[PDB]
Amino acid sequence: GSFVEMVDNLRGKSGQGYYVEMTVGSPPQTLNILVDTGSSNFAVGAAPHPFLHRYYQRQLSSTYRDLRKGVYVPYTQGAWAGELGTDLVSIPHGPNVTVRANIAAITESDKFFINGSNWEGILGLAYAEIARPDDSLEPFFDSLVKQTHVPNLFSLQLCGASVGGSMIIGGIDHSLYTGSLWYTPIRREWYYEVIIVRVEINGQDLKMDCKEYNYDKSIVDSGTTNLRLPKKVFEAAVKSIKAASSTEKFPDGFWLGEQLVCWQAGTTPWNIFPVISLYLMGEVTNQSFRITILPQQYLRPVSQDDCYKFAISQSSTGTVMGAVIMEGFYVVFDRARKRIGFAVSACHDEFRTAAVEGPFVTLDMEDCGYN
Ligand SMILES: C[C@@H](CN)Oc1cccc(CN2CCC3(CC2)C(NC2CCCCC2)=NC(=O)N3c2cccc(F)c2)c1
Repeated sequence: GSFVEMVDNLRGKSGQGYYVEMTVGSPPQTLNILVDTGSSNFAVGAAPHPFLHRYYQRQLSSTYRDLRKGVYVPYTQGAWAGELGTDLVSIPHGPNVTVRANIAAITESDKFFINGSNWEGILGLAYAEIARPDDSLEPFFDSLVKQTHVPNLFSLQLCGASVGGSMIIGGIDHSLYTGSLWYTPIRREWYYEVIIVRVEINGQDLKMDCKEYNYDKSIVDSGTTNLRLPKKVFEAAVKSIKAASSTEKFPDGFWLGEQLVCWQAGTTPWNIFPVISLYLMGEVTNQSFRITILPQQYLRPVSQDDCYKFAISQSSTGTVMGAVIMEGFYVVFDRARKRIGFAVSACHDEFRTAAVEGPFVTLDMEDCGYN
C-alpha cells in the first residue's frame, strides 16, 4: 500500500462526474476539479456563477502569470470562454509535487457547469493534439511528467452508486482491483483511443462489421456519463438488449433516454437485463480480451421509488466508453507504454459480477480501425 494516501481522493454525485481537489496559486486556493480523460485543458471557474460555490481569484495569487491570450472551448452540449495563464498547481491527495501548469481562467460559460455537482473546474487528462487553442498549450499531465520524476501513468477506480473513487498518479494500487490487468493499445495519442473488435449481449455476438464499433473512433472518457454508441451500433445493441430483457416490456422512449422507469426501493429486477461484453484488441497478434458490464452499470439512478435512466445512448462522433463502462473496473492509463489496462474493480449482485476475461483468439483485428 505505498499509494495509500491517494486512495478515495475522488468524490461526486451520480451522473455528475468525479472530481479531485487541486490547489492553485499562492497563497493556496483549493478547488474541486472534474477528472476528464476526454479533454486536454486544465480550466477553472474564475468569476462568480450561480452553480459555483467557489472560484479562482487570480488577483489574490502572486504566482499567477497572465499569458494575455483568450481560449474558447465549444462542445455539442456546452461551452466555455476564458483567459490563458500559468500558476503553481498541486493535488493535495495526489503526488507529492508542485508544478507550474497552464490554467484557463473561465470567465463565461454556457451549459458547462452543473448545479449541485460540487465541482468548479476541469482537468483534461488527454493529449496535446486536442488541447485548445491548439496543441502548443501543454496539458497538465505533460507538465507534471516533464517537471517531476512522477512516472508517466495514472489509474482510475470510479465507484458507482453520492459517489467516490481513486485517482492514482504515478502508479497502480493493487488494493483497487482483483484478478489480472488486461491491456489494450492506445491507437493514437489524442483522446485515449482504443479498438473494439467484438460486441456481445448475453454472450450473443451482435454480428456487425467491427469497423462500425470504431466509426469514427472509440475512446475511454471519464468525463462522459454514458456508454455512447455510433447510430448503427446503438440500433443493433438496443434491438438485442430489448430481446434479452423481454420478461418485461418498456416504452420505446426508455431505450432513447427520453423516459425513466422507477421501481420500489430494493426491487429492481437486475436479473431480467443482459450483461454486455466489449472485446478489445490485446497486446499480442490475434489476441483479445473482454470486459463485461452488468445492468447495474448501464441503468443509472436519477423516496419509496428507485428511478433509472438507460445510460447507453447514440453518438455521431464514435464510441464513448464513459463512466458506465469505467465504474465496473480499475482503469490504467499507461501513457509510458501507450496502453490502457482494465481489471475487475475492488468496488454487483449475488448471481453476476463485472468481469475482465481472456485471452481470446480474434483474427484481422487491424481491419477494425477507422482511417
Ligand atoms: C459530468 C458530465 C455529466 N453530463 O458533465 C460534464 C460537464 C462538463 C464537461 C464534461 C466533460 N466532457 C466535455 C466534452 C463532452 C463530454 C463530457 C463531449 N465529448 C465528445 C467530444 C467529441 C468526441 C466524443 C466525445 N461532447 C460534449 O458535448 N461534452 C459535454 C457534455 C456535457 C456538457 C458539456 F459542456 C460538454 C462533463
